[PDB]
Amino acid sequence: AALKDQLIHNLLKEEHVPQNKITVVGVGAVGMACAISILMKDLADELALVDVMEDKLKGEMMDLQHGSLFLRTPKIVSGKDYSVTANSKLVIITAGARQQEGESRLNLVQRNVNIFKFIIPNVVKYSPHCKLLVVSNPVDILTYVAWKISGFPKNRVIGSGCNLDSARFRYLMGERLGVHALSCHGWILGEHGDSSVPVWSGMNVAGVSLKTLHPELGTDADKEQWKQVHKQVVDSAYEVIKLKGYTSWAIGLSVADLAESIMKNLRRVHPISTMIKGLYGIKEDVFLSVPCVLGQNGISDVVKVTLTSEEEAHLKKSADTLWGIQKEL
Amino acid sequence: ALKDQLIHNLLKEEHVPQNKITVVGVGAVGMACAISILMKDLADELALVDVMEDKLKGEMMDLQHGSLFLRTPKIVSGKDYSVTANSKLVIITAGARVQRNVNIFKFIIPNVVKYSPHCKLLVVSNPVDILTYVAWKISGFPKNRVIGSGCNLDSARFRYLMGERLGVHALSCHGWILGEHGDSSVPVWSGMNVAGVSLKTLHPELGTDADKEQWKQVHKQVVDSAYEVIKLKGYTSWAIGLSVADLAESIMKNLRRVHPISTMIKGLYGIKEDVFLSVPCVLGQNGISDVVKVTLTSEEEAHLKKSADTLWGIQKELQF
Amino acid sequence: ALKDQLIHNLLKHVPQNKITVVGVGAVGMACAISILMKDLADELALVDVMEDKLKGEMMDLQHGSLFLRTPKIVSGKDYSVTANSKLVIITAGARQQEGESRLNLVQRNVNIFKFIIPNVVKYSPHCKLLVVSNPVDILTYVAWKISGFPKNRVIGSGCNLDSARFRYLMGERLGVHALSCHGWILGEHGDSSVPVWSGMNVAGVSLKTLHPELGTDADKEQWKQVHKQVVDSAYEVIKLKGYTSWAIGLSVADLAESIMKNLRRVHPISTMIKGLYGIKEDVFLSVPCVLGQNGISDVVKVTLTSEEEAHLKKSADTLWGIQKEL
Amino acid sequence: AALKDQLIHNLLKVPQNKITVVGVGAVGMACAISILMKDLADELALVDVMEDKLKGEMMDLQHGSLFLRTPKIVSGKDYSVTANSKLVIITAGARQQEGESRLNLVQRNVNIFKFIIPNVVKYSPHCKLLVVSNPVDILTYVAWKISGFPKNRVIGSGCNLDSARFRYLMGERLGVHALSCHGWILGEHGDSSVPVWSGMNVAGVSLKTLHPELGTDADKEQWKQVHKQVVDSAYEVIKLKGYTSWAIGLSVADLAESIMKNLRRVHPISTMIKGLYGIKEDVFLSVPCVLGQNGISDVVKVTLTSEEEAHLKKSADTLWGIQKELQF
Ligand SMILES: NC(=O)C1=CN([C@@H]2O[C@H](COP(=O)(O)OP(=O)(O)OC[C@H]3O[C@@H](n4cnc5c(N)ncnc54)[C@H](O)[C@@H]3O)[C@@H](O)[C@H]2O)CC=C1
Ligand SMILES: NC(=O)C1=CN([C@@H]2O[C@H](COP(=O)(O)OP(=O)(O)OC[C@H]3O[C@@H](n4cnc5c(N)ncnc54)[C@H](O)[C@@H]3O)[C@@H](O)[C@H]2O)CC=C1
Ligand SMILES: NC(=O)C1=CN([C@@H]2O[C@H](COP(=O)(O)OP(=O)(O)OC[C@H]3O[C@@H](n4cnc5c(N)ncnc54)[C@H](O)[C@@H]3O)[C@@H](O)[C@H]2O)CC=C1
Ligand SMILES: NC(=O)C1=CN([C@@H]2O[C@H](COP(=O)(O)OP(=O)(O)OC[C@H]3O[C@@H](n4cnc5c(N)ncnc54)[C@H](O)[C@@H]3O)[C@@H](O)[C@H]2O)CC=C1
Repeated sequence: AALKDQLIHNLLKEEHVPQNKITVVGVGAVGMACAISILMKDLADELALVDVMEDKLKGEMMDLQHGSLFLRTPKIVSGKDYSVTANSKLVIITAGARQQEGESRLNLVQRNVNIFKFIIPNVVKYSPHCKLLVVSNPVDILTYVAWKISGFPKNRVIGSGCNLDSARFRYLMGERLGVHALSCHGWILGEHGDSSVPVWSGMNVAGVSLKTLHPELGTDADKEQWKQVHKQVVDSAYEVIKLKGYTSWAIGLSVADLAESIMKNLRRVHPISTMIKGLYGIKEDVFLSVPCVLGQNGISDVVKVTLTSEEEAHLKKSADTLWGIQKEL
Repeated sequence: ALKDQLIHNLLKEEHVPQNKITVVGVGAVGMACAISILMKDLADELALVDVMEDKLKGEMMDLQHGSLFLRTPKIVSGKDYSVTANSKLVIITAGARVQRNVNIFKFIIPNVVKYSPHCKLLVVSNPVDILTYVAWKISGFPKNRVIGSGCNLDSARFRYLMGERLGVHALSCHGWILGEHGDSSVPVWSGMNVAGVSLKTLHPELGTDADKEQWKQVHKQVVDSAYEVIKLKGYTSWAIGLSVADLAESIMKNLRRVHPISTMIKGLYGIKEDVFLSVPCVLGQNGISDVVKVTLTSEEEAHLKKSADTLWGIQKELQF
Repeated sequence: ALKDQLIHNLLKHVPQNKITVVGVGAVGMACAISILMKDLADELALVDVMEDKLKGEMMDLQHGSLFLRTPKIVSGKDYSVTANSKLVIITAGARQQEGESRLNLVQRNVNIFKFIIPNVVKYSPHCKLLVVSNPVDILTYVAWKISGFPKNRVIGSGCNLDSARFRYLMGERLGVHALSCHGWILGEHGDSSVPVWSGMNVAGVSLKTLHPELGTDADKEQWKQVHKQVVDSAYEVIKLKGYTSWAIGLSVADLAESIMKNLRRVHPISTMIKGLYGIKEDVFLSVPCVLGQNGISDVVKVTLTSEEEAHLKKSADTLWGIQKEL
Repeated sequence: AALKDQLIHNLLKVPQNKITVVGVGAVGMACAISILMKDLADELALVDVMEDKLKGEMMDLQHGSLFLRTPKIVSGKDYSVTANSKLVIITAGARQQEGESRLNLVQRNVNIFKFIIPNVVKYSPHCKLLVVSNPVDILTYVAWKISGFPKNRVIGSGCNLDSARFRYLMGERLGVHALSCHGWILGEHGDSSVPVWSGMNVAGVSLKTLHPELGTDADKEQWKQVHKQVVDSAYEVIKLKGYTSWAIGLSVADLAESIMKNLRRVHPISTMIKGLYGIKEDVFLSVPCVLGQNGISDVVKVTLTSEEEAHLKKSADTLWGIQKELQF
């Protein structure tokens, strides 16, 4: 008989019920950066990949499968049909058009809204209890779209948002100050995009307020021009796009950070995109980034940041920008 | 200045990296190696080198933007190999995708060796066995410090495929692909086992044409795998990145694990020429310190001699 | 109230990857710290009868929360804290005095299991039960009979540790890491364990092929003394520090990892072997088992020499002799 | 030939990331297991005066080698096993109160450090020295004076665990993970430590701005009792289980990670603070310190109230007072 039966006595007929399954929609540059970061952080016991082109999809799956010896995720699967995503805890959406050199994320909206009308109903059919983590751009507006299409409560529809902007800001802050980004605390809120809002009043190392030490922090009168650090954050993706054509590694690591807080129910605070109506002075159904408590139920809580009136005004302008696109959909 | 208002410096520090790694070539393979090494915390400094200077700065910046999520505090890049100085390990992934990559290595290797005279050289560029030889000749390093990624990946693929057929994890499926990376590689059917159970003793037709289960086709699938993935997505990157990081881990942590990697094998296995082939090698902080002597069948042994002769035939035609 | 000034609550907790440890002694806490540092659980629950020591171990772990990724640690003498565990690890009971056989602990620990196990089942009726308490093979059988669980879900830590010890000693003799030295110790976790000399190999190279007298009394290199060292290891360490903890901690966390991540790795662990290897009784002992999210789904059929086979049926005989009395 | 030579052809005839733990008690072995499970070392050495216990602990760890990525674990009462360590962690000594000030009791652990520290220096002269034994601020000073090391290479664990406990307690009250709560306990380890109310925050939101009574007796939420609770937590755990081990071991492994990976994270740890914060004596107090491969290279200058400043100055004076009476 077969070698497998010569070698192995089967004791147990098992139907596969996945316990810690994550799906990545889209095996482009971002989706595969998300995939490898999730795999190398041991967050899922099953990873499912979905996309619309079957060759690319099978190719990426096999390339990951070939490294199984080096991973601790035993089941990696893929298909064009969303049945392969069934019963995911977390579904990460990365499908969509990306920026050309110099193009605004907001110029992607018509193309990717239409894509979400195809994707989101399919996701929700097969993982009705999942958390949705939207990465595709413009991420704030597409989290809104995923919310309206899915019918999920707002705690379960999350945009990757400014987790990455805040990481970029902290890295640049640490380079100037000579400490690790981990030890530099500062928050970028609002749109993941040109209208993001640096919260100068909250920046600190070891609880020492930087704006107290350096009162011109964040103003145009500042001899050190710390405002150009936030400008570098705004410009960073256009700079990397100009240089290598796209961005991938940093967002993949940022998404895997968020995925860890969800899958392990850490209730860590992250600046991510959520439905902010009734807070921070905002009256419309806009999604933008504020500090959110993130765990196994998604966003359970929002932190109420004490913005200066000018920081509050920048945040309102960010909301108004997003609502100006949102109202046309 | 905010820095001085906030921080009182108590010590003048010279940057002397203690666990530095360099990756040469930031293509699909090099960046897969880079992200794997970063996510395994194997270096305190990562250096990147390429000739495409825009691509190089963009890749470096993209990794840097993820520092908050990593525990590698310094990531640097440049076309000038001064950025690679004092690396413990230098990984070569540059090149087309033989004579084209020899000509490249003629510029790369002397630059690497100038700035990190004591490093281990890990060659991934293809054809990996021939270019490890080239790197060895050009560097002047002793053979323990020149390593080809070789059949480490081939063996991982083999173990994945064996596991999917047997219903167990690749980790629990043991099997060795030796010799040349790619077409002429050698599946050592006699060593294949789960839990120390010899699959060839259990299933005597293992590895033969008369095998009703066609296990020989699993080797063909390993041989063919890079071509099938290239046909489907255009190149391979993730599996090789992870296997290079596995090697890097054994080197950086002095683990003395056994891997099937490409080493200068003259004087062993009946081989009489200066060729690099994969055999099981003990890998640690001095590179390859010891070679395991596998008991090969008479024509497993003949097949491995054929690879030697094949590789030697190409090496004789090299200009450098 | 500061919390409400700081935090707008949006949303009114079922743990998804919970692990319980019963017995927060030397072994239990080694298992706990090892599982915590491997990020295998989203909730860890601890149970003991000594309520003060229980609360103190819990608090000491909790104080390290900043450095961990397991956000909830709970404890109590009441087993309600353990509800909805995927995995429950039994490390409670009497341990060996210097020179004492593990089999001598059986009467005391059967008694203890009679209260423990029904309370575990009560709160986590679908968990996998990983028994560590000694004698581990007989107590896995006991846990199975008391719990009513199917055999796939009652696991004894068994010879995972013996084989790890064996591979460390082999690697030290061969100059390579334990990971690259392969070798299986089967049967009783104790004096009657069985080294499978025919499977010991590096890179698929059988040592017995180079050295057919390996492991036998005719071996000038005395490789049989390596197995003796494995047999004696627990006794030597008890004599030296009074107990063993760290290695079994790590071995249990290895097993936990295969279970919690559904790895289907093969481990030498204690299972109901009736009708394999020629055995006709309800004995538990270690053979190579495929370990995943449903526990033990498959057993590898190892081909033993006649002597290895005889030694395993003697190990089997030595057990059961005790089981039948209970 | 021998089996090994039949199997393996030797082709080729100094550890790079070695760590030593001195004292294999409750604290020392928690440090060891945490450091092993974080893959920070290529070699781990253990030293104690109890030779049986030492061999037993070493063997127990070795038996777990298969499950680790640290390939060499060594032990001995002779310090030759510690040679070439990057980091040496001192956990040896009598168990004593965090703030212990009584001279007879202090001097007992000073005497132990007189035997340990020169032997540590003998074999790892370039190491960083990490002192955990109590009283930690005084014994870090003693280790510095006996070792002859520059101050950047002598580190007291100080208030590093205190601040982690404080962040745990903050998170339990606020419903977030300790990682997302920020707060700093500084100064002299023990009853005299200084909770810096001004820096406590979540997401950069100052709790003291939202709750101006934070840290006063009139505060109806009694946040000042959270500091008392930190200061008393070790004693409460001792009362319950007889000693403490797991949290300190984790916090020491976190420091070691910063050192071994050259991370330059900021930790509240005890450093030779003369010349800063108005302090004029050779004392060790916890301040936010940048910790990397060369130890403590930089300190954050925290803006303190006049009273917080006075507290630190008085800690300096009383530590210096004790130190003057020590014999070594
Ligand atoms: N911080 C953030 O939120 C960032 C989000 N990014 C966005 O991520 C998305 C994907 O970027 P990349 O992966 O680099 O792009 P890519 O070109 O590499 O891949 C596009 C992906 O969308 C998938 N897709 C599915 N359906 C369609 C469709 N009808 N048309 C086009 N594509 C489809 C496509 O098959 C492919 O998987 C873009 O919207 C980017 O703007 C880019 C980087 C970071
Ligand atoms: N198992 C193995 O050994 C494998 C080896 N592989 C080989 O890896 C190599 C690279 O593959 P890819 O990454 O996909 O190719 P790629 O085209 O993505 O990247 C090649 C990189 O080399 C760079 N390069 C070229 N010349 C120089 C130079 N003189 N100095 C520095 N950099 C230079 C080039 O700019 C480019 O960024 C090829 O030889 C592949 O065949 C492919 C995958 C597996
Ligand atoms: N490889 C293996 O299988 C290993 C098995 N070991 C066994 O592990 C068990 C415990 O060893 P140690 O931790 O060192 O002993 P320990 O004395 O340190 O702890 C035992 C713990 O069990 C607790 N306990 C006793 N009765 C109950 C009860 N009814 N309910 C809950 N808890 C209870 C007891 O209070 C104590 O905290 C012994 O049976 C050992 O023989 C020791 C090491 C290896
Ligand atoms: N938060 C902190 O900073 C903590 C510091 N702690 C202190 O850490 C120290 C040790 O505590 P425990 O581990 O619980 O005590 P322990 O009694 O369990 O271990 C102390 C060890 O030091 C060893 N020892 C004594 N003298 C020497 C010597 N000359 N050379 C080598 N070894 C020696 C002793 O043999 C013993 O193995 C005490 O000073 C404690 O008060 C306790 C816990 C936390």
